[PDB]
Amino acid sequence: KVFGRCELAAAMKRHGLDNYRGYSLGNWVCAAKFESNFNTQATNRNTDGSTDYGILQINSRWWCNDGRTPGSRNLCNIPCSALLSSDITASVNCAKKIVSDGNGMNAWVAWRNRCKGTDVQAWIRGCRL
Repeated sequence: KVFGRCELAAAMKRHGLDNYRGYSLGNWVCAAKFESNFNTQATNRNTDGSTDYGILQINSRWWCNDGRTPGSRNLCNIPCSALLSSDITASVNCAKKIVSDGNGMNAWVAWRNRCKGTDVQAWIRGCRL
């Protein structure tokens, strides 16, 4: 599913991401934009042989099982394919664990390099929230 911007903002808010660990909703929407272009089906291989999955490009090195990332953990206890669903529940629940783990949203390279320190509120401007 390719979410609309406000559509995703509303789903993220419903699942409890607005100000989760102090990150305003626009941070999450911005992160999704530059990680996946709001496409739940996005997948991207990493050089280390892990793969990033879904709207927030969650990495199989630590967070989900894809059966082809040796030595990896599955800290969200899910198949990586669950992160590709039109229903973002699994992605959001896993993202909550990730962002709680000490480095916050710096976990997400696209957030650090494209969202952090910018006017992230622009990503929810106009949305009925």
